[PDB]
Amino acid sequence: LELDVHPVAGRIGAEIRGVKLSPDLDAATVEAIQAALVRHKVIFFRGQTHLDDQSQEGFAKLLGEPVTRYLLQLDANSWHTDVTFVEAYPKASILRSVVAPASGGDTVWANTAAAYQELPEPLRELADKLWAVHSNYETEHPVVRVHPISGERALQLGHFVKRIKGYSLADSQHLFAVLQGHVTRLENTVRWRWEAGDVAIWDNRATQHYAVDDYGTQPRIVRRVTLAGEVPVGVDGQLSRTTR
Amino acid sequence: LELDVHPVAGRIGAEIRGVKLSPDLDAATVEAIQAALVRHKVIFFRGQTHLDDQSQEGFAKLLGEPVAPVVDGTRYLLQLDRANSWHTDVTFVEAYPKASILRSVVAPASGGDTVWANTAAAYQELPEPLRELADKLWAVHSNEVYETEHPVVRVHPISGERALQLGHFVKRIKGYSLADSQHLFAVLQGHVTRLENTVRWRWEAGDVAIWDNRATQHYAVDDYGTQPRIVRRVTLAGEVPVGVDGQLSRTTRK
Amino acid sequence: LELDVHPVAGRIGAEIRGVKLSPDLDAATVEAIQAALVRHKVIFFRGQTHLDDQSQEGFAKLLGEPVAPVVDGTRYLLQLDGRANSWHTDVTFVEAYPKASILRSVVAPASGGDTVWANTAAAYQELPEPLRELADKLWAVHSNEVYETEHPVVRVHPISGERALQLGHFVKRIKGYSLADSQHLFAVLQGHVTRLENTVRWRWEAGDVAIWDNRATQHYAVDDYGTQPRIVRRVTLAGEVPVGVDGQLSRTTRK
Amino acid sequence: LELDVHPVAGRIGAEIRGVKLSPDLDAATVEAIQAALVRHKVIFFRGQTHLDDQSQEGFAKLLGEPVLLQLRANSWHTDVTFVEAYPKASILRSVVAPASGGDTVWANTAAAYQELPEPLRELADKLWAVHSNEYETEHPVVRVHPISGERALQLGHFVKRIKGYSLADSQHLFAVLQGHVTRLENTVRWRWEAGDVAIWDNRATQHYAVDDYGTQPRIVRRVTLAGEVPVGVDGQLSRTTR
Ligand code: NA
Ligand code: NA
Ligand code: NA
Ligand code: NA
Repeated sequence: LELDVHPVAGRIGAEIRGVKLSPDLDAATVEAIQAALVRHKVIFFRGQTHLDDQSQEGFAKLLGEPVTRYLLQLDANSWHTDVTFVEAYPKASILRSVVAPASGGDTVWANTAAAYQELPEPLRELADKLWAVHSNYETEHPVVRVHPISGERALQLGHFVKRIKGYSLADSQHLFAVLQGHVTRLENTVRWRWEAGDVAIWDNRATQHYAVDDYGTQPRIVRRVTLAGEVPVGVDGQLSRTTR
Repeated sequence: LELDVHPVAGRIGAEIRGVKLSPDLDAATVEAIQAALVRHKVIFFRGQTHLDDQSQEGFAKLLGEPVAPVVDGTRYLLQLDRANSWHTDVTFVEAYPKASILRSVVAPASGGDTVWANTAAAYQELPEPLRELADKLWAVHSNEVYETEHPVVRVHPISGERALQLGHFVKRIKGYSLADSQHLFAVLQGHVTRLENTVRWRWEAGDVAIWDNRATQHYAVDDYGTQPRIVRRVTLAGEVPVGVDGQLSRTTRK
Repeated sequence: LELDVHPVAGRIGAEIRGVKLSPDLDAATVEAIQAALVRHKVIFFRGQTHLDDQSQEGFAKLLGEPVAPVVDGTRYLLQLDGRANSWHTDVTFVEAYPKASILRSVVAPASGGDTVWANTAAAYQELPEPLRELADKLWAVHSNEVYETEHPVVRVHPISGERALQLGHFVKRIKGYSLADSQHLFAVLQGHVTRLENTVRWRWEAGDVAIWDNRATQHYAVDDYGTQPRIVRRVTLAGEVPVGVDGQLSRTTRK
Repeated sequence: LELDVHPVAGRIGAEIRGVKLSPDLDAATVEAIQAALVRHKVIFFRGQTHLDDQSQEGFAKLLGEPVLLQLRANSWHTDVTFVEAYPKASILRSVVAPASGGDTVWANTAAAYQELPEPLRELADKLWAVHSNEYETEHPVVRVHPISGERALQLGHFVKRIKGYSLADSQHLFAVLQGHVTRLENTVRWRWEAGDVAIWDNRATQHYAVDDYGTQPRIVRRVTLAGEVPVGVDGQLSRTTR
């Protein structure tokens, strides 16, 4: 099954046409969606005007286990991967625009697998060995996560990082600056301008995101379902662990 | 005259609909375009598939004085076919361009975007003590050899808006150690490229962008691999920048 | 009264010879020591092998009001025997932090164990004027993380009138700036503090005593001596609430 | 031979007592000085007022091949690293020493390497840098010392960039590794008196001359010894490019 997929930026993001999202999509469409999600890191569905607080939650149930019973209304201008201060942080979120500012209000995603891949080999090798402490609850995650479906390596960083374990503060700051700077390099990002009825789904294991706070008092309302994820595994196979 | 203007991001950029760019636009249209340009910093016209090399050039002349190896059949049109580094155009000279008019001839199916940053918005968000510091700084800009000393803050000659004048031609902040120069640049340039002060455009063949080079920087995203990307540009002559205290930029070398 | 004063580095630090520190030092000598302290920021007295715990505490009371688990047989003497290898001004997470310490070497490593002081008045004075003007307007939050205090980045010294940067490792953030801006501005200003020309390094021998003006210095204890014993004993003197260039006072915001 | 050696800082520097430097020192003494030089990275001889330019150079010829120059250098560097075979050592004598100020600081770039966490040493072992006098040379960031085998960071102010990285990454990586070099624990500061002589191993140090003495006269006289092309951890050699 080939969906009608239209890449949005060169290294991340794709719009999927011809699909009305619903709790009654079959296992095949769910699978082609999950595959697009893995390949493109964030996928977009426009015109899901037909969709409702309950029909979104039951679409979401098809992709994983939510963490209406689960649909959260939001009514975040810092680069982050969702909830990384816990061990088994979410694998994905499904986000629907309900009220969209007429100007401003965009979201940007970064591809943390592309960010890893473009590092020179010596720097990849260092990242492979690093651990970082994330806090809001404190958890140690490897800086490089091996993705449990695709096998792709991805940088696990973002604003919940308090320090790189084993380094002085100065060194921690520099090493984080280098690696996070590859994540947010423009080439690794896609920016989406929302219209009501849009739906984005992103793979939280291989992205970061940032909500642009340029819309002043214009109302902006989105509704999110977050899917439960796995404990990350590093390149050497060690698992993330909570510490505080 | 009110053009059909649609802001693209919150702090920068606007698409103008209902206008067919040409050398024959009337005074009211040209004035409203110039006003939108100063207000929005970068403006976009989609669907200009009628606009050819000569017409793009004749249109550009309604906005200013084009400056110049050019596209055949023109005197000023430059072909670009990468600039993935934040900059303000040609700031290593004293009277750098005021504007460019850029048309998409061939646009990659995925990737190829351009981002602009509003350097007036970036100035305005600085805490007051940092604004006051920025108002006193001068920076050396270079192509390395031309070098020019510009004020860090330029007072726009039409709007009076203050704008940071930085980007990748900056060699150093004058009068500071190297370490200090790097830190102060990082702070001020960092405000320029903050996402909130930026607009990203995804090109389609026939799109035209026009930007105010006095109050922007821009960056061409190099994410499109070998997909052809061909754009053609006319650059318009600008003025010698004036700082907050009235002092003028000056070339200091070759 | 003119002491026998020998500058150690060009911009900070001076050894004072011919003086035996004690609780009975006369007022003219004490006054001259106070002046030398303000001028030189850290002063050094070698060969004070007669000084014992009680006589150090007694001497210390001549220069100020000691502040207080102390060494036995004293009220205020603190033993440090490890490590403070990070640039700081003492206790700046409180509002009225110490004005001075009097530190005596009891056991000094045969190699290593130095202390370095930086002149934060010299650091301020070397900033280009626009940067001095910015520094004059900044405030920083200092924290022991739990106490936090807002201090101006520039302190006007209450004796000399000299302006001095008030920074170091207790600084959590520069108030009113993003994290990234706070980091860069701290790095610039702290970097002038630790520039080598603004520093003096002392290698300790048992019976050495150093006195420093904590209002116009930072210091760093070099941790290069491994397991060699290092024991020093310190009396800290109470200080005043700092005053900024515009007259505003520091303020504690959490206690 | 056991010289009377007195370590100055914890991780670098030693004063050597009871030796009058001259062209006539015996082989046992010269060998012991060379050993102390390699161990301590910089060594100091005080009271060498009997020396003059000729005698300083005769003594220096016992340690290597000269390439006396009379001498502001307040920037951390290793000497002339913009050339491929930069000096192995210098011998520097104080002729006039300011009464206050005028110190020199050395850093031990072998200690700086050793203290890096293992993953960061492994990265450093793989990096190359371009050094320039703006003459440009590519040197490994880690040099394997040809006598002791100790690994040492080869950085300092002649570095223009770390090869293969963006400007931003090069800046940050340099800041990290150079920051370990100049960490106070890896340094020794010397206050000069006329007649003092310092000898340092330019393969495993950097130095900085403190500019705090105003217009006080400061006169030093230096003899520099020729050195070898550096070898990196993988055996590759430095190479001049421009
Ligand atoms: Na989020
Ligand atoms: Na450009
Ligand atoms: Na202290
Ligand atoms: Na030199």
